[PDB]
Amino acid sequence: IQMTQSPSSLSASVGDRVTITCRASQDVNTAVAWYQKKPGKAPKLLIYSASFLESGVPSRFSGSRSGTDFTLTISSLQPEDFATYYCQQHYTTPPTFGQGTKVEIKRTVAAPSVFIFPPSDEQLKSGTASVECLLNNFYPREAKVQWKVDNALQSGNSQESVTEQDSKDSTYSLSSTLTLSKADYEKHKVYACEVTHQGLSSPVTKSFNRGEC
Amino acid sequence: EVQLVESGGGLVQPGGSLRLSCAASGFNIKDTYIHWVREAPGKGLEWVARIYPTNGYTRYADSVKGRFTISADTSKNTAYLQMNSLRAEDTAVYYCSRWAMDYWGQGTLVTVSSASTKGPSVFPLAPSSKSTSGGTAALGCLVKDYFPEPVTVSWNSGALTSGVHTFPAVLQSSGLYSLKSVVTVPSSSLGTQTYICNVNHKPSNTKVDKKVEP
Repeated sequence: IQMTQSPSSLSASVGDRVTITCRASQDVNTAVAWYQKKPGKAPKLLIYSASFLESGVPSRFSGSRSGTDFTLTISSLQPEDFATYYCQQHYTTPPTFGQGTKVEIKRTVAAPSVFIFPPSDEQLKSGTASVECLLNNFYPREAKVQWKVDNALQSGNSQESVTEQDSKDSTYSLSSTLTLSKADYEKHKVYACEVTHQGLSSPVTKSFNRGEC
Repeated sequence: EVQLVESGGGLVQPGGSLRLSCAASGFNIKDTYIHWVREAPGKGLEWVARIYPTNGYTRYADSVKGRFTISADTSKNTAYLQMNSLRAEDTAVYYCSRWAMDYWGQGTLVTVSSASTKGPSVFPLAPSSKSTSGGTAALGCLVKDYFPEPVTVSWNSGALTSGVHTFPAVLQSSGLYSLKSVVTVPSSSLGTQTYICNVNHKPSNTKVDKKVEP
């Protein structure tokens, strides 16, 4: 018995009515629970037997059943409610979980501040070169980093990762590494990170000249 | 107050064995079902097994039947998950819970890999010489080539927290992790303040303090 949960993510504002749905592949009566999960934290039970509020859980949480479909509603979204939510059926063994719904906070557009860093002399001495680009405190999450080396567009040799929404200003930050052997790094002069984002009227480029203090 | 506390996780070779424990407080496990549930990278939550400690009856997920054994000792108010013939696919955070599942523990990390522990090298991301005067500068640390996760980073022994972003690690082609930690600070502080990133990689007992200089 599988649980098909939608949407996978949503953004909402404090005070909004939020709706998360879960479809069971078969009848599961009312044997459905909803859980809240925050990063690095244990899941927390919200709703049991489709519609019953777990003691201590705020009244703004409720659950409903219509046939094979289960709905979690948050009547008025509060600051502490931003998290991932999971449905679970326990009608039969094994109990199974939906893939989860990540609830994020909506805010205003914020342009990223962009920074570029050469590989340190230390790392170069060790024989490798990591070129770094940072996109700091932007919103929304969607952003594109384009690496250029002597104005040649790079593809295939970078890796990036992104923080979760900041606890104070609700932005994201992105970190990208362009990886090159020391030999290849020293074959080129100008290293550039070009950033495209909704908050920027046109793409921003930060660059350095290899070797320049 | 009900509590569940998992222990016993760590780094183990494929084909190996590891025993997890789940210590219960604030209730008696004789009165409930105890479960193990795991969370593998990008696989969501997956139920693993359950036991009724009163009669020792067990149930297992098909993917672990035979090679895992769940057990309990009511006199210790503790349940166990004996994991054998471990596979890479078993790498996960393992939680125990009780019967809906109204209480869960914090989880314990199990990593199944043939790769050895390796401590990170730490390199500075020095603030640009073209930093805008009177404005904002960025600097950071590159924590490179370690295994397994996790690593932690603080700045100035914890005294610097505002403007810090420590990013999710990335897995390199080598099979080793790389991560970045950055902080934005005022430009006017670059020649007068010391910035040190404090890196801890507990799996290899590595602590490194790296000064990041302009």
